[PDB]
Amino acid sequence: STMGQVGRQLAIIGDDINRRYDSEFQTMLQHLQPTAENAYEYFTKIATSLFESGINWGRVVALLGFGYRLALHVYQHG
Amino acid sequence: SSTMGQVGRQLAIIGDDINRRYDSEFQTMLQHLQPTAENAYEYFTKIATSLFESGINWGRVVALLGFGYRLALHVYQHGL
Ligand SMILES: CCCCCCCCCCCCO[C@@H]1O[C@H](CO)[C@@H](O[C@H]2O[C@H](CO)[C@@H](O)[C@H](O)[C@H]2O)[C@H](O)[C@H]1O
Repeated sequence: STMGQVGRQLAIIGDDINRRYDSEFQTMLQHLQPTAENAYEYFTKIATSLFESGINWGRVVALLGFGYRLALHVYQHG
Repeated sequence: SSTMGQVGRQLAIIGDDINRRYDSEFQTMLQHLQPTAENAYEYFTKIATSLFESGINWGRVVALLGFGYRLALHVYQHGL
């Protein structure tokens, strides 16, 4: 069925995205040193800088992915 | 200058790369599915089920999110 085939290709695309960019997200978080106190400020300034050069679905979902990593990073620390 | 600005521009490159790498695949996948207004939600739920049968990470979720956007826009524009 095309549904299962599409799901399986999305899985490989997802894992490709994970592998390609997760270490880059790690490094960005290292440089940012976010805290619970500054996470919202940082996320909105990052988004502002991102969208200053345009918007497409790729940029939106990259921001959401990074924002989830940012929240989780702050959670697991402080 | 500011680290937040630099991170925003690095996400701009990443997002443009994700757009470049997979948008044609999403379009082909939508051509093969032939989704309509009435079956798109059930198509999306079965695809998501098929996707997460092999696990979950943030890359998989954002791929699904971006595909869902393309699916919705496709159905929308093609009924017009
Ligand atoms: C607005 C709509 C929502 C937008 C939110 C963005 C998408 C949300 C992502 C949900 C992902 C949850 O899925 C979860 O992914 C993370 C990160 O990949 C995986 O976690 C793994 O990678 C992280 C990355 O830092 C490591 O720290 C961790 O030790 C490891 O387990 C989990 O195994 C998986 O359970």
